Amino acid sequence: SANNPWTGFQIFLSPYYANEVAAAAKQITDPTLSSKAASVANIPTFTWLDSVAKIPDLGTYLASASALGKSTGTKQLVQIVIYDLPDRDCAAKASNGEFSIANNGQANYENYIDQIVAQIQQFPDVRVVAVIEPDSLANLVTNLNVQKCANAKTTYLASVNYALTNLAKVGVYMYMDAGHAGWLGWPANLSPAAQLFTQVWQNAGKSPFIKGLATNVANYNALQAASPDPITQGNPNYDEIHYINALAPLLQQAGWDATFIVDQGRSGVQNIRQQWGDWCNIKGAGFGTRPTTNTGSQFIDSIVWVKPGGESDGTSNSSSPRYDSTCSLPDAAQPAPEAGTWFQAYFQTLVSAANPPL
Ligand SMILES: OC[C@@H]1[C@@H](O[C@@H]2O[C@H](CO)[C@@H](O)[C@H](O)[C@H]2O)[C@H](O)[C@@H](O)c2nccn21
Repeated sequence: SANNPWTGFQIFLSPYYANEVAAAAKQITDPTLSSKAASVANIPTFTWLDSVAKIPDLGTYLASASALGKSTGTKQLVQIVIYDLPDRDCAAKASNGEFSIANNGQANYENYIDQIVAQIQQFPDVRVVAVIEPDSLANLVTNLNVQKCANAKTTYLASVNYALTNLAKVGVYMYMDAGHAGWLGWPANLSPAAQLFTQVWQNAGKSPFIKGLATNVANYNALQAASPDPITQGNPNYDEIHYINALAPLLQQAGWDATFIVDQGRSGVQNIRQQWGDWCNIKGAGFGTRPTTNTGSQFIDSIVWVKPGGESDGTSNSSSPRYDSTCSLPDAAQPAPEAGTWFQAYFQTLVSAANPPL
């Protein structure tokens, strides 16, 4: 499209990830691996607003970015993830969150959005790009036989709509989560997905700040695979570029010339899964292609790092109420801590296995 949100801006580096990375690096014993690990803090990532507790820090990021831009002659861009739906993670347990549909969840979510909007409104000289609710709308394509997802459908749609409609009022550039090639990229899922995303876009008023979709968030697929990963058998869309090439024209035909961003933060190492659905702390992953607007596709505004490598996908402790057995598979690194918390050995492997090398 004409307007790529990243062009003309410097990305504000996540202080949250920088603090995790600095602490992680100083414990890595080899001087060279440690210096490579420390350098990860200079790679732009998305910072997740996975609870109301993260909102005050958003305010600090915006104010720090504003001052950094003034100090360096630049316009700054802050990258955030909106990730606090009620009944969050309807198809599994590892990422269940603080709000529930049964306890005023939609209303609580509105207030979460209102607090975020109130921060963003105070810093108009900082641009914000937001990924909207990973692992939400994609469940309403394929997972409606999951009763928790079926019962969450109206709330997910209403809450995502509230986020889109009200973040647009403060000029936030938005990419809605859209799963990955092995989820919505199956040919038969493309049209239902396009129909849903178009309905969501319509309900939110077709705002131009709603730029498009984010794919591969927290996943491990290639953008452009050298050869199909054997987990992809049966699906001609074996990587993210095939998925996006197939979905984007459907959105165009439906009236929305959407563009895309693609997570590659844990995509450096391919062919490390037994089943494509495997997702939890996949063993041996490496940091992938660095964020860039040189994407190789008309449809893709940026390669990005959305899931911050080193933060766990889920606990492997079967006593936890957030335990998903996907996290004890032979392709899951174990033992692993609760989703979102730091997993030091996994981070060190991501550094060691980075491709391209750090
Ligand atoms: O992608 C959204 C979440 C994600 O955890 C989420 O990661 C975020 C970034 O580290 C954290 O802020 C969250 O606390 C955590 O729940 C998992 O990494 C992924 O495997 C998954 N599967 C279902 C939900 N989720």
